[PDB]
Amino acid sequence: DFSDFFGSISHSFLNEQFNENGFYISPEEKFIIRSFLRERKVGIPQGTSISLFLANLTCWKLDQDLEREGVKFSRYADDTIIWSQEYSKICNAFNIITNFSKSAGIKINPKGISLLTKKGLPSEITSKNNLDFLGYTLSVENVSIKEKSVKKIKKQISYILYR
Amino acid sequence: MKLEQQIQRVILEEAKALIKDYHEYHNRVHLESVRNKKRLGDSAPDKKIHRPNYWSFDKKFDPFYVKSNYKSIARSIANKIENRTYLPNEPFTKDVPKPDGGIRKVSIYQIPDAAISKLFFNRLLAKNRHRFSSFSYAYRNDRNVHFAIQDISVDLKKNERTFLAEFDFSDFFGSISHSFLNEQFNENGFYISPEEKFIIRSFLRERKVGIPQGTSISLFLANLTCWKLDQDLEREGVKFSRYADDTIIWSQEYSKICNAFNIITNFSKSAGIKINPKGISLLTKKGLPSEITSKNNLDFLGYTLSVENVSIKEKSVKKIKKQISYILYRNLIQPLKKTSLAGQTIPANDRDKNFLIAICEIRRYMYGGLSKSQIKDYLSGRSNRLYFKGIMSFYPLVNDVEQLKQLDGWIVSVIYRALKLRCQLLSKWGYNRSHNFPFILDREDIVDKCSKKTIAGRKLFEIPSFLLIHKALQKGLQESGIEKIMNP
Amino acid sequence: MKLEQQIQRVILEEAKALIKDYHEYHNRVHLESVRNKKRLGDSAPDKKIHRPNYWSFDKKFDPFYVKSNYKSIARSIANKIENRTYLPNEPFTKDVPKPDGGIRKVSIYQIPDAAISKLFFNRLLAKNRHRFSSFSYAYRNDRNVHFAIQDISVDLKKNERTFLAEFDFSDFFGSISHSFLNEQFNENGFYISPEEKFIIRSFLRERKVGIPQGTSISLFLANLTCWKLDQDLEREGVKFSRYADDTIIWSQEYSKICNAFNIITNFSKSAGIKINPKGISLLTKKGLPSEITSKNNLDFLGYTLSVENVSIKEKSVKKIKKQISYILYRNLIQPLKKTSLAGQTIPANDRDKNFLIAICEIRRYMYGGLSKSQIKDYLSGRSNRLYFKGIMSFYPLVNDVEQLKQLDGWIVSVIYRALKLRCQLLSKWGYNRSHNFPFILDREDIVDKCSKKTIAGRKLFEIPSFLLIHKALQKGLQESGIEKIMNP
Amino acid sequence: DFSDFFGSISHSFLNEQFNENGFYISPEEKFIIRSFLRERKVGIPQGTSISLFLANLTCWKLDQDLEREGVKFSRYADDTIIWSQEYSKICNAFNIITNFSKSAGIKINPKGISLLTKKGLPSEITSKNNLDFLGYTLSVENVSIKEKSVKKIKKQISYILYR
RNA sequence: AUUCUCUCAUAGGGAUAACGGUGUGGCCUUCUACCUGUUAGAAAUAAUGGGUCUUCAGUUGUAAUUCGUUGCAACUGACGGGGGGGUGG
RNA sequence: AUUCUCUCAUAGGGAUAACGGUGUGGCCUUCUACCUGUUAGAAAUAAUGGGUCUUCAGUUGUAAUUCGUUGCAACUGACGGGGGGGUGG
Repeated sequence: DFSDFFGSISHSFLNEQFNENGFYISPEEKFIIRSFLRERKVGIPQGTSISLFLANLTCWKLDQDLEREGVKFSRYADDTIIWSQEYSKICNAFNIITNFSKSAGIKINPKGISLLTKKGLPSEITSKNNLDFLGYTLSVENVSIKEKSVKKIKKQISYILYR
Repeated sequence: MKLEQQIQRVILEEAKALIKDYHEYHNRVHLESVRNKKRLGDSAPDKKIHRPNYWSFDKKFDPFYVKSNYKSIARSIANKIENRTYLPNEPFTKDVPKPDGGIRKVSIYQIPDAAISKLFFNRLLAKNRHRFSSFSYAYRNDRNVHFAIQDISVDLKKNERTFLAEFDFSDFFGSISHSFLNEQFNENGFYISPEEKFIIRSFLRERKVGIPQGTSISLFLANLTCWKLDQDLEREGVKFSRYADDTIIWSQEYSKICNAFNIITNFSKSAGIKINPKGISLLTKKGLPSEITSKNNLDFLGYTLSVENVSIKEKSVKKIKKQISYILYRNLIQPLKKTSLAGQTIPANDRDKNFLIAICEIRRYMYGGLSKSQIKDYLSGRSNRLYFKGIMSFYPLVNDVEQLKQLDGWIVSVIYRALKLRCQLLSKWGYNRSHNFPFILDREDIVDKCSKKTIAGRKLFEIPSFLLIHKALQKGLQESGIEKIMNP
Repeated sequence: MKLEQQIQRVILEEAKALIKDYHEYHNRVHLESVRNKKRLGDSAPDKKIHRPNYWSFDKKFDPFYVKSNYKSIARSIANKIENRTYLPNEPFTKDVPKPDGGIRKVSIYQIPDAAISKLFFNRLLAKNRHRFSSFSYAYRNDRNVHFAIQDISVDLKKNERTFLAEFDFSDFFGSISHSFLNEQFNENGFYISPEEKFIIRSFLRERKVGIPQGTSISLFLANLTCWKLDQDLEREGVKFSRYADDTIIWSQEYSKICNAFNIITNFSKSAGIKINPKGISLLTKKGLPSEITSKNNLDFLGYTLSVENVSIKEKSVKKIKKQISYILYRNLIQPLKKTSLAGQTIPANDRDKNFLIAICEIRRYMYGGLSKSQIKDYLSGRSNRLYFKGIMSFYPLVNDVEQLKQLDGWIVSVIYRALKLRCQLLSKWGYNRSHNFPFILDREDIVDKCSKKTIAGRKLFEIPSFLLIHKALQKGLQESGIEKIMNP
Repeated sequence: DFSDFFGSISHSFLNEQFNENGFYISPEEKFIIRSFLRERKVGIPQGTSISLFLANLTCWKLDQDLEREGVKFSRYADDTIIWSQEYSKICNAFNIITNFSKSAGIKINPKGISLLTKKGLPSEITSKNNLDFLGYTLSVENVSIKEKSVKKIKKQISYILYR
């Protein structure tokens, strides 16, 4: 959960990233970024036109480190899922997020670490059969709708009939 | 040495071995029918010499027919191999229900086909032994599997932690593409001659998909098929053993076992058929806890291997107890539970022949018929060789004194209880023998009394003890190794 | 089977083998002296039958004395072992200069001590074979080292990048604490009996520091001291082979080789004595470049192994050339370079007996005496067995057609040049034979003419060809494996 | 150099990749791919509208393995450059390319491997100061035009004046 | 004496000339394509004395094919280095 | 006929009653501590018919010790389960 990261990230760190990773930011664009940040005081506004760019600009080194490790990841809003085929890789990814939290001055906390396997086969570490990702129950055998989303569908159909 | 002569020799020796086994079978049946007549009197069932059913499914399943015309069979087989038209006849297949809920499909080839399989695939296994992994066995009763057990036992004792995992290759060998097999023919330095390639392809063509399991060709084809899996697991650094269609992989690191799972699936996808675990656990000391799903002791082929010792699996202990208890029941209760005791010697004069027969049957089952003087002579140095037969021979690596001590107690207790029931039944039939020798001893005296009893100058009443033969087995392992004591 | 009888059998068999070798030695010396008389006429040296020097340093180095009183020797040795006072006598030690600049200290024990060493350490090696590594050899002429070579060859062909490193364990075995060796006596599931421990400790007490090298006890003690190094390297995932005091470790990863270096460093510390590399390199295809200090081909025990092929080491090719060239020189030039050619048959009538002797000597050295018809029958299927003797038998894995083709050309050229010099020398002595058969053929005709020539119905002029016997060796490897062709 | 790989890649391997890596290939698209391949016999046509897709479909597992290792790579036409900040990673990349080569039935050969450092600092392995990448001499200090490209510019200007 | 035999035997005693091996050739027998005189013989062959090739790769035709491949032609592609000094294309 | 023998032989022909094995005991011979009658016998033993222990761990003394350990006493510490129902400490 990167919610608190974007709630309070030092704008000085954001500014340090303005000239990294080959980002092409023009002087007027830097003024507009700094103005929208000056309106705020700490953190990036979330759910806005400026959220994606500023989030990518602050987390570019985290993305590079996770890609060097070899783990695959996805950041949706203030949520980040990192998956790998190796336990060591995920542990090293945890270490990367920990280091990035320190370099940013604000911490990132897990929702934490699990193993996804076939339904029949057992597991070593705290494990679940299926992950729940954005309205999907993803399993090794199939992709289905999350039970919450199925409840929502049932609610709408049932209320249509009731009404 | 021409191929026809070689086939002749192989077919004839296989046929003669089967004939000798059947001759010994019916001779044993007769001797046992004589003893059972003495035991059950007039109620003794009559003899019934059976011949194996598959002998009639095809005449060439029959040892006697093959011996009748092994020269013609070898002639034609050699001609068919030279002309590259030989194709093995269908084997007898019986589907046996595996306890795990699966199905093991046995295949009994005909004597000519089995002989050809042995002649060629023993050669290929010998010629390519160094290319194969260490602990690869085609049967789960193979004498060499204990070497694998030893390794894991050693590792368990030494390693602070031993992660283990298990896999079922049953479906892999049930349906592996024969084209994948053929792709492996020229890899990993395997020396497979053109005629050997023809025989491999012929035995595979007889099948359609998969490798026959429990056969002379099983080990070689499995090793040839799994050579890249073995190489990847060895590059990772995990240790593994494949016995029949089961594979155990153990390591000292969790990450290594995880990567081994990944390797098995890369291999599964490349082979077109999946391999499923039975799955993964951590083995630690009994006192210490675990972070992952864990068990204290693994069960590996009749052994409960723990970080503290090697013992017999509780299923195997149950089997031992079943056999000993039925020995006593057959010789001391069943005859007295018949409608009539006619022709059955009733114990008298402080002598029970039934009890001697039972004690001797237990001694054969456990020691192999050894005297405690023989075992003690070996344990002392007086004698330099003690044959190791019986049930303990199949558990050479057990080092659990407590288990053997408990089984000693159980043997004594069951002897006492069965003797008490024999006395009770005898008294119902109207033969009071409680005061006599075999029925008067208290449990805490049986051993002692029977140790002192002597017949023909030999102490044939001594209650057999697992711990004595365990002492001898440990000494014999430290003096001769596993291979020299599991067969003389 | 009492220990005294066992020692008796072993000592007698060793003494008898040495006696048979000496008898064959002096018989060979006589036959060769007769032939050399025929070759060099009156100038021929006189025979000189030598007896090995070490036979006199102690009477028990002499096979004949040991055979004289092997019963008393066995009696006393058995009594000393039972009373645990046996101590082997000092061995004969000669320090040979290793080409790398080091010194290899060979040890020749006396026949009794060598017999005891074999009796006990062969038993220990057999009983603990599964606890040892795969490619561990005590001599650099052991027939099984080729399996290790095969492995690396396969890896080199399949891997792109095969990082290799080499290590010299010479000083490790020259001075390894015997206390460390003793610490390993109860590890890795090694089954060492108390008497075997006494014999190990006795052979070590006879020494003071280190393991004797090139002996019956070298392999076992080396495996026992390096068992943890082997386990660590196998856990890392690197593959390795120890031949004598040489260890090659190869991997497909640079990190793995570096971690292997770290392992050897740690093992050196735990043993109290250091192990030094010869060091670290990358083996790649010839065309492709490299990062780190790299070489196209490694040189491993008479083989130049490359990613593209396996060939004979240039030193070994030099040795082959030396022997062939000296065969021709001895039979065709040296006799004619003597002061007097008295008693030497001068070639005439289009027959040169010297050339026949030389061609047959080269054929024995190369083929083992085979005819090209024999080899072609094996290559065709007409004949099902071809004995593999000669120099090529020591290089069963060569697959470099170009090298063998170049050596074929070199043989023909040297035959031509030596014959031309023989003609010139003969003409100096006053015997013009240039027009005669053995001195008229042009180089580009020798083979052909010599192929057609026949004597006694057998073609004994055919110029031996490495490539024909290479075809045969490849077929025999694909039909019988390495073990079956390096010894019949 | 992937020139030989595209010159002779088994069309059966290509077809094996048709249902991997979540590729959405419709039945008629599969027919058109197979038809253009049937017109050829072995290999993918290079420099064509179908080249990029067939190359990506055929090398998808090489890309996945190289990304799991953590190396970064770019395939331009029949050339592939793989760079990393670790030597071990590049070595493992070589190993990956060859596992792919064996699985594809045709070999991929390097042009091969070097280390790029600052001009002043030395190197341990065979090294060059600047790589030449598509008309660029890329150095740790700057990006410039390749001397061949500068020669072309000079040729054109000089011939303008000469003409 | 390196043979044979005794000593509570890694050493000492005796008694006899033997013991242990090597090359050649013979029989036995393991496997060995084809063409031939000339000896036997009723075409069944045997010992003999002369000769030829025998391997690998690809292409194409054909038959099988469990789609890994396999039997047969029949065409060419290799199947006996390198170096020094002159010399022609 | 499962024996013996013929067929260009995974199949078919013939001819004879044999072939192939098992338990017990006997000799041969591999290894086997000690104490004993009673048979032989001049104390050298042999076959016989009765009996005892024979293993592991630690402590201590002693001898060797290349400092891993090893031979010998001699003291105790284990060396034949578990469960159900009552019952004493």
